[PDB]
Amino acid sequence: GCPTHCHCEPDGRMLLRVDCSDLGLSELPSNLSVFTSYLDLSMNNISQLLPNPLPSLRFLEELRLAGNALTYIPKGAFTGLYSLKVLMLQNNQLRHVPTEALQNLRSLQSLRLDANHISYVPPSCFSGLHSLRHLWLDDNALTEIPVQAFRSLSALQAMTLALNKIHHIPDYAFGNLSSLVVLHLHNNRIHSLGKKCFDGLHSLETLDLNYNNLDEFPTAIRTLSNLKELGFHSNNIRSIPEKAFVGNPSLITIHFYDNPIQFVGRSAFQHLPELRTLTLNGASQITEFPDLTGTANLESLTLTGAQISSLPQTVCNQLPNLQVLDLSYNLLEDLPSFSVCQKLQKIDLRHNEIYEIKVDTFQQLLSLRSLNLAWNKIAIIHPNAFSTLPSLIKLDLSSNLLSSFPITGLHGLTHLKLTGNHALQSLISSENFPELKVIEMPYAYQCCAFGVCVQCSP
Amino acid sequence: GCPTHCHCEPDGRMLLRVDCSDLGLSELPSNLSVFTSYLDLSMNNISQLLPNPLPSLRFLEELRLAGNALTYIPKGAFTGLYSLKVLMLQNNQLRHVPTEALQNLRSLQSLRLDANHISYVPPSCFSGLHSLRHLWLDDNALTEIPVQAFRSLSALQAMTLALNKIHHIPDYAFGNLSSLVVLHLHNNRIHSLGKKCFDGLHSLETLDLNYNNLDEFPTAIRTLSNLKELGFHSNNIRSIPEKAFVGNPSLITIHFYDNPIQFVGRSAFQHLPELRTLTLNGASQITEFPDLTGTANLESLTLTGAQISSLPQTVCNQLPNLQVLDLSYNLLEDLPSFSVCQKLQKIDLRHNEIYEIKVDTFQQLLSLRSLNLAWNKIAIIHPNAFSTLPSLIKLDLSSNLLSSFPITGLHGLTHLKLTGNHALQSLISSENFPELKVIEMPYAYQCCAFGVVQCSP
Amino acid sequence: CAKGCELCSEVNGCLKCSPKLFILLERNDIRQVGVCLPSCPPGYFDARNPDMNKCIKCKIEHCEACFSHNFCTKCKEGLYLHKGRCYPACPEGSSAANGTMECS
Amino acid sequence: CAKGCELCSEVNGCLKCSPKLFILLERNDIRQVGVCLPSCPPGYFDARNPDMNKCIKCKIEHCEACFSHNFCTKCKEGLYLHKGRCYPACPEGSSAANGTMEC
Ligand SMILES: *[C@@H]1O[C@H](CO)[C@@H](O[C@@H]2O[C@H](CO)[C@@H](O[C@@H]3O[C@H](CO)[C@@H](O)[C@H](O)[C@@H]3O)[C@H](O)[C@H]2NC(C)=O)[C@H](O)[C@H]1NC(C)=O
Ligand SMILES: *[C@@H]1O[C@H](CO)[C@@H](O)[C@H](O)[C@H]1NC(C)=O
Ligand SMILES: *[C@@H]1O[C@H](CO)[C@@H](O)[C@H](O)[C@H]1NC(C)=O
Ligand SMILES: *[C@@H]1O[C@H](CO)[C@@H](O)[C@H](O)[C@H]1NC(C)=O
Ligand SMILES: *[C@@H]1O[C@H](CO)[C@@H](O)[C@H](O)[C@H]1NC(C)=O
Repeated sequence: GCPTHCHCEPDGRMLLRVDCSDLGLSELPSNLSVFTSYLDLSMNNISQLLPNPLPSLRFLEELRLAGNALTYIPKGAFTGLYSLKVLMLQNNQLRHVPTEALQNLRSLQSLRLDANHISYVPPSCFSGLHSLRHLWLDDNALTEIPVQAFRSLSALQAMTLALNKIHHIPDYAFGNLSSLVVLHLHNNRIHSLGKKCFDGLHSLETLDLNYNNLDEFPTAIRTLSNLKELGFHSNNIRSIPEKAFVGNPSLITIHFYDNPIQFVGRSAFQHLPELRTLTLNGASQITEFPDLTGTANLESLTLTGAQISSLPQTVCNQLPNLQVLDLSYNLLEDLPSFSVCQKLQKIDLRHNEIYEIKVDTFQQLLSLRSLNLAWNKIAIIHPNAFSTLPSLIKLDLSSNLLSSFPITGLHGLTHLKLTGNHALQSLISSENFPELKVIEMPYAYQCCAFGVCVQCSP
Repeated sequence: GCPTHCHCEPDGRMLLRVDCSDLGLSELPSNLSVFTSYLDLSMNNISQLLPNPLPSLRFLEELRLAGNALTYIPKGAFTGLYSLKVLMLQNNQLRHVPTEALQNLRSLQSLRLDANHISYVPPSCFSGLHSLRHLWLDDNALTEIPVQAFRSLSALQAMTLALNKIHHIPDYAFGNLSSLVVLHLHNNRIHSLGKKCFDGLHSLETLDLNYNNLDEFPTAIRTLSNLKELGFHSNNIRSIPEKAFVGNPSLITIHFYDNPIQFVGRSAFQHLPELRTLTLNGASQITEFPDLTGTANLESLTLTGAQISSLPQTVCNQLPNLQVLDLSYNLLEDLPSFSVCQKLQKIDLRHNEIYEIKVDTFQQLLSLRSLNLAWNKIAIIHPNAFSTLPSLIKLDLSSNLLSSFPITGLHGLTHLKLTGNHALQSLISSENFPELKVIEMPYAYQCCAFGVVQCSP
Repeated sequence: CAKGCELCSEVNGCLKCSPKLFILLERNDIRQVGVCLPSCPPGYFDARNPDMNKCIKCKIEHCEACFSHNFCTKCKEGLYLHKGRCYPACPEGSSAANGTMECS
Repeated sequence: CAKGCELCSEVNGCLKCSPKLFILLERNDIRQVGVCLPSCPPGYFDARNPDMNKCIKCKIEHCEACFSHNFCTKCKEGLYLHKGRCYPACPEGSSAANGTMEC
């Protein structure tokens, strides 16, 4: 018995599915018999539910009630819904979590209350939903963390309070809900949090504080051992303090960009054995290379716009498993070995005060593919410096003070860049440089030596 | 009567040319045809000239004696030379300019004494060479400017002392030689010059101090009004002082790159109406934009790697007819009009602290082709900001924290880069954006809106 | 243009959604098309932003439906779901699985 | 390889010259060739450097042979020669042109 206007189908065995989606109903359907296993009412102008709700369909897995602009759910509305598993109450115009519509609804796992105009969450509204694992409370007008009602949600594993207007997170704001694995608080107005907010969830693995207004680094992060992912970008932090992520080993990825970060601790990024990625742009007060003990499996390290002086002798010892390095736009004069730091694939050291290239400084980089040393003060190259880099294909020494050019090894690449090097005038052959297709030269006369009088810009 | 093995030919009317190059004589030929109007012996192991000279040929315009092994030229050797105009004595192993040998050779106009090992020039060696206009004296082992022997050379117009080992330019070192137009002192080791060295030559137009060891800015340049080109690059100068080029208007080109320059004066670049180009990168100590009044015909201005705070409003008033502008990698926050300064074709203001772009900040730039504002802190775009730029074809707004995007004007260009702007999430359509060939996107899903032409997610 | 859609192109379908809805993409033969949904179909998860709300493909191994990323809401059969992730074992801290596939 | 030449490619010609000789370029059908000469031919001028000495074309208006850039040593007929430059006139401070061609 499919209701009028609607679309029906058998679920698994003989249970029935009623689709009453965008049909623009006035009220929910009458009739609509038992055997019904999930029910969709979306975008259909439902003011009040109802003069006659419809409980007693004891087999209903799922009600979807999104886009219906109701203002308030009376209590007994969901009583007979004994097998309710997922209830959706999205983009409706609720102003508060149903004071009592939502309780002792035993078997429900996911409750979706986003895109409403909810502002206050009543205490013990969530009394007796010991199965709720998924909760939406985003795109709403919350003002604080509803600590009260949240306790009874100890089965909660994933929650989102994104896109609200919460500004402060009190201590123990999430006391009991230790089952929580995913917490989402982005696009809010979070300025300050307590020293002991996050101490509740011992099973939290992901955290989202992105697009918010915090001024200082959240030190409450320290207590979340199991945390794997963390994001606090597009905020207003000034600096990462020493031993910031000490309390969170087994962190994989971190997000903090578009934040006016100025100082980063030396040891701030120590002991994160599985950390894979890094990018640090524009940290001026950084005068030191950061310590990376116990963090040896990074693959991409880039540190720019600072005032580093030079690198420690054995710098790369802490750093295997990486492939890309970018230490551009700093005050680098002397250069380390780079030898041990194998498997390197791409390097960028432009705009440094490097006056020289020693022999070993790029020795035995069998994986190195790209080397950029443009805009430096490189007066002199020891000839065998490049003797040992087969995998090298693109090379730049632009805007330098070079007079001659080394020759050993090297032979066989794709890019070679040499402007600003006016002291370079002598020729170079197509032979001992085949497969070269894109080229720059200080003077036009040497470019045609490669047949342009393939690309080559004088 | 052309000498054996050489190849002869008649010049103009009936004159004879004897070419005896690349043959390795022991000595010059004995029985020579006079009638000779120019004569070349180059690369031919000529030790001594000689037991038997051959003057009295009154007419050779040109003797070429390069690449040969002489050590000292005797006095009477070139006497009968009533018509010598150009004598070349290069690639030789001379230790000093011939004492007297090169004296009163009337018609001599160009003298090539380079590629030797001369360190000493006798005073009055160049006595009576009143037709000498051109002098080579490079790649020799000189130690000082030999001012004495130089005075009598008041007809000299072109000279080269490049690549010797002179260290200091004495006071008045070039006293009378006011006829001099080109001076060459590059690839040398000049550490110091006098306050009044260059005041001699009133006709100098070019000066070469490139590749030298100057520590301080040469203030002696001031007296040189007629100077047009100047090069002092690859030295060890630290700063350009205020009113540096005050004394040399009608300067067209200036060269000072590869110099550890830190500070430049504000008014240092005033009044040089014909200057076309300048590039000054890594001048940290400058905190202000330089003044450019009476100098409005710049076509290429680029200023990066400094610490200026902002641009004065009326910047473009001094600055029409420019085409390329580059103030990247610095501390720019607010932006002036840029309207007044039309004819602009290329702009680059990347790596500045620009948090905003106004409506007027780019109004009316029809010659503009490419505008780069990557790596700034620009939170917001006023939509009509780009309403008025037909010719715009290349744009970069990467790493800039935008949320939205205007669409106003512009439509139909060739390059667009907006990565690093993660708060951009809404899509952008193929229509109202034709001719788009290379594109970057913060995220893959909007790249696809263009049929993926190139597009990197 | 379409029901509950603000901007429509004949090439892309829906470009933008009515205030509080979700955009659904699909790349068909190197062509993408947009439709607007009150919520997403199975296999994705619902992501809101003040700029764009989009139904996003769930980048998880052996997962049928999800909440956000790195958290699965329902896993695929023969595989068990432990705290939003999917495994055949599932510790040994002390979990164990009833007549369904939902270890505690 | 060639007279006073140390390094030779059959495709580019001479690539380098003996210590104190000038390398000469010439564009033969969008292929370049290097040759070695004790001095440059007219239309050039001799430019020395500690790295390399090269024969350089004189990028000038109406001149046959020169010393360097912007300064001509010999101009072509019908035009006057003044202080390395060439004009049909030639001022007005006190120059004047006699039976020859050197105002
Ligand atoms: C801290 O979190 C726990 C975990 O949810 C909160 O819930 C639990 O409270 C209930 C009482 O409402 C206890 O369950 C009881 O047991 C029988 C079945 O054994 C049940 O039929 C009763 O109706 C009753 O629900 C349960 O022991 C307790 N769980 C734990 C782990 O303590 C607790 O209320 C939260 N409170 C605070 C102050 O942290
Ligand atoms: C929804 O239905 C009610 C009838 O109770 C009507 O008054 C209202 O205007 C409808 N809303 C919309 C948005 O159509
Ligand atoms: C050179 O000239 C002399 C006369 O001055 C003559 O006796 C001699 O045979 C000539 N030798 C040659 C090789 O022409
Ligand atoms: C070079 O000149 C010497 C005299 O200085 C002479 O003995 C020798 O034969 C000459 N060698 C050649 C190859 O001309
Ligand atoms: C050259 O210098 C001498 C002495 O330094 C001076 O008397 C003379 O006027 C100057 N000019 C000429 C043309 O001699």
